[PDB]
Amino acid sequence: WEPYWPPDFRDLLGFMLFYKEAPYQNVTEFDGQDACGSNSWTVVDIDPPLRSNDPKSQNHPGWLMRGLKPWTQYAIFVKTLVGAKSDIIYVQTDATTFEDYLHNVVFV
Amino acid sequence: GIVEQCCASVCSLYQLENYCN
Amino acid sequence: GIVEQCCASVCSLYQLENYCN
Amino acid sequence: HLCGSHLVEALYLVCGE
Amino acid sequence: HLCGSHLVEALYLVCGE
Amino acid sequence: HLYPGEVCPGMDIRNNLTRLHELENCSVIEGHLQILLMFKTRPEDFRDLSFPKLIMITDYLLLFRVYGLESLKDLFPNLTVIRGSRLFFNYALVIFEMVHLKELGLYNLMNITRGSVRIEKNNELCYLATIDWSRILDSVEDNHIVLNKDDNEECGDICPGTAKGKTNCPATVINGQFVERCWTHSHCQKVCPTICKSHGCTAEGLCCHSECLGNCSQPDDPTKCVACRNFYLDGRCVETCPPPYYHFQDWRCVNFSFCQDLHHKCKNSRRQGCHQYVIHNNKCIPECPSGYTMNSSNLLCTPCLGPCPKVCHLLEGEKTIDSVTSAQELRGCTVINGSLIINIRGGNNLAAELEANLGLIEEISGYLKIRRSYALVSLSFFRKLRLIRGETLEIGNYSFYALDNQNLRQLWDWSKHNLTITQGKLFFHYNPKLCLSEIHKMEEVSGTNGDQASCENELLKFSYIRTSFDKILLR
Amino acid sequence: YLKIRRSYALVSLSFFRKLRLIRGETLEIGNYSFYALDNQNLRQLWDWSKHNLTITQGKLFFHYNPKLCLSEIHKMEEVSGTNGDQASCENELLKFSYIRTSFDKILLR
Amino acid sequence: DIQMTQSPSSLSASLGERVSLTCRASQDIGGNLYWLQQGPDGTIKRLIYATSSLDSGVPKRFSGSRSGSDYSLTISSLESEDFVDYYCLQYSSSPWTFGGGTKLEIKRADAAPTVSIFPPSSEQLTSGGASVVCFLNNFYPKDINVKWKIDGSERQNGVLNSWTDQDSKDSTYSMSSTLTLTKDEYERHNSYTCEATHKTSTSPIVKSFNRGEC
Amino acid sequence: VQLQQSGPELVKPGALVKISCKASGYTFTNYDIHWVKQRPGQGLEWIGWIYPGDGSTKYNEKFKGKATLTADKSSSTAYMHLSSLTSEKSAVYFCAREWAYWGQGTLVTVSAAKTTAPSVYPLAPVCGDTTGSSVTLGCLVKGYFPEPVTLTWNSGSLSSGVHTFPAVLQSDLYTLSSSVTVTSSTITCNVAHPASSTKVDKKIEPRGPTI
Ligand SMILES: *[C@@H]1O[C@H](CO[C@@H]2O[C@@H](C)[C@@H](O)[C@@H](O)[C@@H]2O)[C@@H](O)[C@H](O)[C@H]1NC(C)=O
Repeated sequence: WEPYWPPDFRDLLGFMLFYKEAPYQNVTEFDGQDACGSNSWTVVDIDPPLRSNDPKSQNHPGWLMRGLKPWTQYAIFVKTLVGAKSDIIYVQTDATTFEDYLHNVVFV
Repeated sequence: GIVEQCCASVCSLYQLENYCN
Repeated sequence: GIVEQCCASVCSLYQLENYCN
Repeated sequence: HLCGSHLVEALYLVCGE
Repeated sequence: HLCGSHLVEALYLVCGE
Repeated sequence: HLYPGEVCPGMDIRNNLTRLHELENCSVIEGHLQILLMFKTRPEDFRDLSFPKLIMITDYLLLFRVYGLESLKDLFPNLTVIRGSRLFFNYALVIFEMVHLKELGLYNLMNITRGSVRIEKNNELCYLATIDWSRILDSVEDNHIVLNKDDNEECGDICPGTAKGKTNCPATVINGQFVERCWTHSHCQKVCPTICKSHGCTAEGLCCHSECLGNCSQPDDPTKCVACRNFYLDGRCVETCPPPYYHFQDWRCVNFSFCQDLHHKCKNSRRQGCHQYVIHNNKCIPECPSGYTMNSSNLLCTPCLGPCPKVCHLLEGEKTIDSVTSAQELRGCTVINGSLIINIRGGNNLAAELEANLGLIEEISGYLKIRRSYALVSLSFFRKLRLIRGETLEIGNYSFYALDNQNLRQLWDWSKHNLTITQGKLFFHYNPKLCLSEIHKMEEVSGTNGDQASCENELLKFSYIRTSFDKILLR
Repeated sequence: YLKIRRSYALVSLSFFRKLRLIRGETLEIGNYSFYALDNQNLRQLWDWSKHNLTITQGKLFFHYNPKLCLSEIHKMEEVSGTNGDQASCENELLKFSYIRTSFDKILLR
Repeated sequence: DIQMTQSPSSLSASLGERVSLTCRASQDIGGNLYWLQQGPDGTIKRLIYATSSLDSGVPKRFSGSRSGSDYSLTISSLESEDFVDYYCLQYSSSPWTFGGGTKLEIKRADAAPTVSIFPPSSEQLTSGGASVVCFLNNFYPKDINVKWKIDGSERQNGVLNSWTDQDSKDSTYSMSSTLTLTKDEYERHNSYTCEATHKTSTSPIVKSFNRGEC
Repeated sequence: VQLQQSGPELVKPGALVKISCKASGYTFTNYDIHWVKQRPGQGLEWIGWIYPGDGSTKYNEKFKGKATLTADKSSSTAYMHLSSLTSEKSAVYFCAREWAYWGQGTLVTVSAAKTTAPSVYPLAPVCGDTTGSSVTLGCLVKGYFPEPVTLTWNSGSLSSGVHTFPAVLQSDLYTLSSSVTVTSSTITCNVAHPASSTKVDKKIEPRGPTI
């Protein structure tokens, strides 16, 4: 996702990625009070990137989500440590190839 | 599953046989 | 273990390779 | 090792129905 | 499939050190 | 007689062509048709093979790895509708790894009512670009037609034959290009005027009746349809099934007796081979919808008085309860289909826990066996148990069997509880605290015992009673 | 090294009751042996009236500790050899003008 | 698979003009579209990510926008280096798919082809082969059709065609058509014709020779 | 950041070819390498990807048995092997680091040819008629393998009025041609074939009398 740069671009420190297993639409940030303890969101602290000069400095912060169920929709969004937050995107993990549903059906 | 037994896995030349219709 | 990977099991012709000393 | 279309083929080598 | 003494042999087919 | 021959069930044909001849008299397949894995077949095997009676498939058609088959034009020349009531992974038509297939040739296929088309990895397959699928399916967006000969620069698709390029096949647009539409070198794709919608038309362009689907022998006549848009009855296409008929499998009208025959006692096979059909909102369906249960004498779904009865079908027709955890697996059950074995040796607050999980069981179709249940003093936790059918019995023809229960003092309180045992015998051995009077009472009610118990006998009487607000003194 | 980061729940590091030495034989990138970042409720490190902590090698890092006074950090520097911006650090003294005991009650002004 | 429909597949414009290319998604792709630029040397470069975000270094005359299922790339004021190829790509769903591409070409005045036919050289005939070459040069627009005729009969076998890229100097296009035969076959016939059909004329430009003396 | 690809890649049909993509200027292991195919005069097709960290891949069903993806984290170089090559003709393959940065491209040509020096032919007459109003001359160079040739008119100068057409493969050998248009009151064509250390220079004179 886009790199964030405040007015004085100096000392950029942190991103925060949120993801939960979601059905359709009905997902919000301020959902079922994360408060202190039992949480409603799976959270990742993402270290600020390294710029690497001025011409082509988009060394786009990212993250590899592992430990996800297959054929599952995930509500996901990023936030900049207390600037900008991304919108809630739903991402569905991969499921079976049609070919591979067939096999398992067609061969005991 | 057969996919899970021999593709996302490795199945024994006999496991493979068994249910041959 | 290698015993557990290919004897009390079945190991992929590559799994087999990997740690060849 | 075993996969895709080859599974079908591998099984026929074995079946021989 | 793979076993006993054959494992040693199978590995040498592959190794070829 | 719009479908003159038989209605056949779904089929799964593999390895050999032998079983394929089971389709020889079908007008309609009520289910799916899968033909697959025929590695030894060659063109000669298909030269003299035809099923011209087949008009319709209610579910889906799937063809996978069938060798030697070069076209479907002779196999299914008259297949007109695939309804797609049930699908194969959202597909109503699947053609996959048909090595040797040169064309589809389903020149009578007019409508795919639900689902999409998947035609993939057919190395010799042509005459795909010539088919206008928008005439057959409402949405072609989910079609997956790839990795066929058609993808390369090798298909010499040719529709014109009679005169060649002078008044032959109808032509429709792709994006901007007009393309003549055909299934084979000798068969055009049928295209009707837009006013006809999905009803079909005669060769002269006259609309079939609004109750027809795809094609008819005569215009505007619901007794001359090749297939029905809604329901079929006595050689006629109808919008809804009239009395006294019921809607079945979303395409035909059947009578009560038909639904009744399906329902009746598919003895064992609960797990995919029975359902027991019911009547609900003028439909003959596999099972009652949620909130309904089946009134038994007339197959009619009626709304539940409170929560619906819950039938629990046991694996292998039996279950051993030896813990609170295993008992919990039956929580909510009102009917047991099978037999129960009680083997409870220890634990805590068992009478309440067992009553919570097993207290709703009203009927057991097989037998009930209590054995080595050291912890039990009573069977009263089976609060609602009123019937044991004995349809299955313990070896020796026993429907109720109690063996080696060292603390069992009560079965049920026979002053309040009624229990009926339709078939089978009773067995009682090594129940040291259980009086024979309780067993004899059970025999009456239902239609090495007590040796360590003295059963009530004498009466002690209170000679003195004194109350205090906090105390009671007795003699 | 010891790193405290995004530990929203912590008000103090005093739970490390017996910690007396950080050697800094390994350091966080930037040569830090003690690093505190974005701890929104941290008000105390250790009670420097009682606790002794030695840091053999490496530097200190403190950023985004809004409730942690710079005096606590400066005390740590002494003892060991975006901070406090949301805290006012002790300042004025309120004095009790009245105190009254009962066996079960206390009244104060 | 999501199909990305790119239009127009080709576009003529002049320096300083504002132009827009569009990709229509067959399914909703949200904001997950890239715009790619390919140089004549083949080098691919990404210009826009996430529908509207410009990559570092990309001139500000480039912009991306969305309206319904139409994703557009706009070049506000064309420069000479912009007359190349552009491709959209969706990354919203598992099979990543590309638009069919847009070639941006420089606008020019229409021009008829300068057609020239050439008999095989006697030096080639000595070798046993006979190639008849036809040049159709410096025409505009790029669409053109050539037909070969031997003794008045259309000949399609043994014809190979090649087209140059838009000329850097005059912004025209050229084509060469080569009819290859054996020496024996070439010497079985008399008249050889090259016919160019182009927008600029209702009638084809006809060039022929007779296998006489030289 | 640089994805630096391999090839020219000339291969025989039924063979297999392995194309590389050496990455630099970033941590190889943190990103995906995607491979894309371009059949000339046409669009781009996505082949599939690899995650160099895990060695995990995903392919396009179309390319499943054809392409095989491999990475060598010790050298930070990624590979793609194509298999059982037949009448694919030519295609250019690109690897890209998650689309922001692409490699330069690698051309894979499938042919059964051997290295062959070309036949250079002068093309001047119309025959019979010697009319003016510019005269166009031409050079035909045929039956060579592999590409490229350098066609020059008058050893460098005479850059105006020439068009060199791109080569067409026909029967496993190439042919190329060039026109030069000059004023009627006004030449040599110089051809070089690096792949055979060859120079053949034809002075295109006219077919006719005693000149
Ligand atoms: C086609 O019909 C032939 C005659 O028998 C009929 O089919 C059997 C299965 C019963 O339905 C019987 O009442 C009929 O008279 C058979 O030789 C042939 O097997 C039938 N094929 C099918 C479709 O079953």
